[PDB]
Amino acid sequence: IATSPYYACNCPNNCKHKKGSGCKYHSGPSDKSKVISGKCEWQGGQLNCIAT
Repeated sequence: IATSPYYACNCPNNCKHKKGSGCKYHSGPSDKSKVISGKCEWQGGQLNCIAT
């Protein structure tokens, strides 16, 4: 599963994804975590994946 929402959408770490681009990320301990769908959105300068 994709890493944190911040890094997945972040440009310096992932410029592939831009605002409006779909994205996913796991939010839980160990493998027990589950991939959460979402969309990349700017938080005033940084790209973060916002799970809908």
